[PDB]
Amino acid sequence: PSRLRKTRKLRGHVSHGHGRIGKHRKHPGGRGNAGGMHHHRINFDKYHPGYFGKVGMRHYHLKRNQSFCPTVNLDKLWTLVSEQTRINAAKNKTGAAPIIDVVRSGYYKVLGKGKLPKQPVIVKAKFFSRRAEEKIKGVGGACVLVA
Amino acid sequence: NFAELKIKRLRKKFAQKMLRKARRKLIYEKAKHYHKEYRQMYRTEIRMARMARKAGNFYVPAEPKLAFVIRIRGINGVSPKVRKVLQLLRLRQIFNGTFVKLNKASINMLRIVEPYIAWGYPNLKSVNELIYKRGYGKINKKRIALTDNALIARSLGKYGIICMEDLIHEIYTVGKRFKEANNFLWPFKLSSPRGGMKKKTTHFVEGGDAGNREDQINRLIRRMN
Amino acid sequence: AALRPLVKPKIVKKRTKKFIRHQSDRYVKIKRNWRKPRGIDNRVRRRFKGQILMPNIGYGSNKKTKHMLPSGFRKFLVHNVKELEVLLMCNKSYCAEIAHNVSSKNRKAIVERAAQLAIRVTNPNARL
Amino acid sequence: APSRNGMILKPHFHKDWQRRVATWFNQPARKIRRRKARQAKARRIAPRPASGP
Amino acid sequence: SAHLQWMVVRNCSSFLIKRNKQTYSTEPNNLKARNSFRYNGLIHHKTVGVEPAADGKGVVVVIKRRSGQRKPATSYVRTTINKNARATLSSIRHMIRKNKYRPDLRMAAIRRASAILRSQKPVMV
Amino acid sequence: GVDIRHNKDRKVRRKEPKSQDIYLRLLVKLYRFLARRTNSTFNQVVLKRLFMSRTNRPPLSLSRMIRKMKLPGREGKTAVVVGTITDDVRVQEVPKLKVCALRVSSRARSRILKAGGKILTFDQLALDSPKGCGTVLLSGPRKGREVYRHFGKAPGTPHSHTKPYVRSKGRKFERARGRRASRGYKN
RNA sequence: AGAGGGCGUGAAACCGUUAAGAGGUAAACGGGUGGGGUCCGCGCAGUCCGCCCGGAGGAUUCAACCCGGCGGCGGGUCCGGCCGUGUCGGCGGCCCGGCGGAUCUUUCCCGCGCGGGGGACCGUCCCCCGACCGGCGACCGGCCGCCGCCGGGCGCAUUUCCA
RNA sequence: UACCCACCCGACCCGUCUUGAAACACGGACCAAGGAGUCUAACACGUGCGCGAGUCGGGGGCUCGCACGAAAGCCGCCGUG
RNA sequence: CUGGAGCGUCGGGCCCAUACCCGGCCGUCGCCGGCAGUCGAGAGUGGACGGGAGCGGCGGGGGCGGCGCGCGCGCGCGCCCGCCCCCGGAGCCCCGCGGACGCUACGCCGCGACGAGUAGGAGGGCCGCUGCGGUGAGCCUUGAAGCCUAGGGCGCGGGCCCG
Ligand SMILES: [Mg+2]
Ligand SMILES: [Mg+2]
Ligand SMILES: [Mg+2]
Ligand SMILES: [Mg+2]
Ligand SMILES: [Mg+2]
Ligand SMILES: [Mg+2]
Ligand SMILES: [Mg+2]
Ligand SMILES: [Mg+2]
Ligand SMILES: [Mg+2]
Ligand SMILES: [Mg+2]
Ligand SMILES: [Mg+2]
Ligand SMILES: [Mg+2]
Ligand SMILES: [Mg+2]
Ligand SMILES: [Mg+2]
Repeated sequence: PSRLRKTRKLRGHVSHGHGRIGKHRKHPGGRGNAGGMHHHRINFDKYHPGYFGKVGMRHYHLKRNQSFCPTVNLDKLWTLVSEQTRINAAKNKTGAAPIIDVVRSGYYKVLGKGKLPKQPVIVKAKFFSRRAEEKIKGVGGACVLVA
Repeated sequence: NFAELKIKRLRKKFAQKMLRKARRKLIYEKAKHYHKEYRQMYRTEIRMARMARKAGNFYVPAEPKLAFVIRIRGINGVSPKVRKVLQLLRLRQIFNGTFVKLNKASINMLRIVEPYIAWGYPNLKSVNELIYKRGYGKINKKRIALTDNALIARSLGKYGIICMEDLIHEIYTVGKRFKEANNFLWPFKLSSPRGGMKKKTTHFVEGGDAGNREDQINRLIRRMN
Repeated sequence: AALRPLVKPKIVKKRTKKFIRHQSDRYVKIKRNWRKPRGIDNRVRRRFKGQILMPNIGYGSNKKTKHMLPSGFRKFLVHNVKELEVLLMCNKSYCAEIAHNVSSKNRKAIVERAAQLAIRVTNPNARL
Repeated sequence: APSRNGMILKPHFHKDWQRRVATWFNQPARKIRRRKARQAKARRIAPRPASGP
Repeated sequence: SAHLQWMVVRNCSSFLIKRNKQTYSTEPNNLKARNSFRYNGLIHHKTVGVEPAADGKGVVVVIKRRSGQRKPATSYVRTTINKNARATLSSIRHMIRKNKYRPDLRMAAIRRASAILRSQKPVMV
Repeated sequence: GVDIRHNKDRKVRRKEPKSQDIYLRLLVKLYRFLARRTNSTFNQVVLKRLFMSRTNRPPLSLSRMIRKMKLPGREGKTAVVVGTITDDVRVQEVPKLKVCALRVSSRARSRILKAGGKILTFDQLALDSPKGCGTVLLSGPRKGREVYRHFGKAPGTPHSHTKPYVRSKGRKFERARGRRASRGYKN
């Protein structure tokens, strides 16, 4: 609101928080992101390094749907499925191992972060990591692919 | 209950009229070296010059250890290396003064601020008048007046310093705890020299008011208490 | 012989006079009302000598005797009857002022209520 | 004239946003204009799935 | 609780009134119109009020019940006192104290009652 | 004529909470009560946090409160937090705890209580242990906020590697005059 | 009509005259007083009030006490009951307690392996009663202790009113 | 305290650009009225509040002739992002 | 202005700033401040409770002294034995049984300390203008806004209040 502004406290205050030596003139520097090479250089070079120039390779027309691929970490599969499906098993005595469609919860790829609880699993996913492989194997249980 | 208490608290009460007597007595008999040394130090310097003169022969009394320094000029148009020393001597304000322990380091700090101060080796009655009349202490970092000596004891009782007179050895004799005696002691703010200076600008030596005035600072202190 | 105070101290005022604005005298377009002068050159503001004095803080008034009428009772702007019974306890330290725009009939109503319960009113004898 | 850490910003207001601004104080009256269609169409085609085929 | 209501009702209150450097509270039964914790009527759960009797003479002493509040009608009980100044106060004194019922108001209740009484007698010469 | 700088004599600590939330202001009131009185430093520190801002009393995760109470000696104490407890979806063997917090996210609430723990509030704590006897102060990581990566020297200065703020990262979006040594130089 | 046909109000610059006072260094300004006015407080003593007390006058009913009633407060025996916190028991609501869960059975039922429905399971939320404990402002009943009001008693070394 | 007057001391005309203005720099006869840091988008930090590995907000829907209403409420929406 | 009111070198004595001292008052910062109902002033514990006993004691330094002593333990009373008793009353400078008048718990109180300012910031504005939701048994034909006032005042002042 208007009421809670400095401009209220700057009346009778001649130059208006803006200096009477060098006034508030219109557009001293330039207009917007202007003088990046020349003379505003010191910002752009010290504060946004790697702005000026090309790099890399075009992929031109590009569509993200083509390369949609979310990630999950082992870390939290023992979320995706209702926690009761874990409490059931860890127990049960038959080596059930519940199935986890990392598909069905919304992730085109599973990755090996974190601990995994000592508990056999069947993870059906798309693009598994290596480490995700190893951890699941080394716990017990398996890595099934989906198309 | 009542009259097992009544007594129990009256005891504490009296166990005090022991104590605040005992200490009161202690102070009074401390004050009694503080005569005897305080005289014996005089005579035993005369004693000896009297001894020397009898031979074809010759004193040089102990160099002074104590020299309270008055700042005498103000605080604008002041060099750096000065202004730092003058706020290591706690002479921030114009024309206050502190009891400084002479010492190769300290003496040579005063060379460098000479043109603004006026020091000399002060005398008992000078120390007295100052500690008594214009001696407030720094207690919880506060210029607080020394009116009862449960205020001195309260800061300095851990150095065997318990009273206004126990301060006053530690301020001639330098003693072990000059440091902490002269740093509850908060710099003494002295009024304008009644009857006026000679010349704020120059060395005493050339008729002025500055730097060393041996002994002769005691004229100066009468005029400024 | 009206409604004496609880306590009548010595009211002291460090300056008794108003704080006119610089050049409020020459120009009629300037109200006496203080406006603090922010001239680069202006002599007042650089606290120069024998010029108009600037309203500063430490040249303001004793906590006890602040805000306090010559008799002793600081005002209340009493505004109808019901607002008067507020002072019924705090009667003896501070008084009623009856608002400008109360009508002569209730201007009376309030007054004789005040006197009933011993609250001073500074304009008791006003509209009539 | 930038000063000490921001983003670059290419805000695109160099053209003339001003003239062609659509504000939306239709929004709620439109909501209702719509309501009355959903409504009317159903009462017109009485027994027929309101939603559509 | 009391302490909570307060913080809602500290500022923002219809019987609150601040002009002219005071603040004040016109609620029924506070004693001495103060804005306060102690001397406020409603907030709290035990309250003494003192106010003039409807007849012209006497003093009513309003005592909050605390049997069951959030029951405004009956929550909250009165009594007339038409006696002779001294006994009138001794009654209020004995009603508040030796009934351990908010022995804070104690005096204020007396000072009110005393002030009420003087408002009702041969007014002026 | 005194010759001090007056530059930063005024200290700048918060000495009331800036909020208007009556309950904070009340349990704050409760320890202006305690912190004046009792010798315990604890309630000075808790006071000194009720006080502080949202941004600067970051939330504790449950998992981090596990490995701060697992440690040897800390069994039987109360965990105490001037802020919020939250879940860790990536933790499971919740031990039975005793906690205090201003808030606890509703899912952490059910997890703690299911384990036969207790949760207290900044008043019940004051009755349990007014001196802070048998307690553990914990805070969340104050160098947590994604903000804190933007802080430091600068990006573009030598091997001081600090997020720059960029409208949208990608291939073309700051990789050039100053990052590939082929394309000008690099830092 | 001090609303008069460009009329509600009716400012300042500005000008109109009446009254007072001033006036050779242009006026105007800051600090400090002094004189005078217009007004404003008063006093035809402003002796300011409020306790308590003593004395001397004058006047009503009491106060202290009980007894009848009414209404509070506080206490507890948690006495008796109702209330809710933590615990235990009932597996008792569980189907007459629901909803959540990709839990499980298509041994079930309906409709077309799927959908709907039913049945099993866990997590949750209700009844019974029993036991412990916070026994909690959540009461309500009795017993108590105290206060207040009302009505009775008490006629005057009391207890008020007045000067 | 304010009006006039009297005296004693003080005393240059404001605003502004300005290393430096009483300026033999410029604006400024006087008075009334009008009059200059606004809105939006985007960032950023600081802070306030909600919920919290979520959280939202629309745009849509379902609920009004609105008096209040072009509000409020609600939606496996609630997540298609 | 002239053995000077000239110039050298020197005394006393005096004069004066917003400078220093003491005091007065108004700002701000700090005090790990006190003050949300409690003992206690270089504080150097307090209390059960037992067994045993009593004029014991704790028979330690010209220390000048600090931690132990000369207002009591035990005692006066009840009569060698009991006690050493209850604040709804010790009569209270300590009171821990309950707490300011004071406690708008962003209130108020004591200490000290400090408060030259352009640009700028920041804070504080019962400083000011106009609009709406609340709220003020607000005010008003018994006279509102504005306007006018050598009509009393208040704030440091924005302004505010009164004739
Ligand atoms: Mg400025
Ligand atoms: Mg300018
Ligand atoms: Mg320039
Ligand atoms: Mg100089
Ligand atoms: Mg459709
Ligand atoms: Mg007219
Ligand atoms: Mg009309
Ligand atoms: Mg006209
Ligand atoms: Mg005229
Ligand atoms: Mg004339
Ligand atoms: Mg220029
Ligand atoms: Mg010139
Ligand atoms: Mg020009
Ligand atoms: Mg300043």
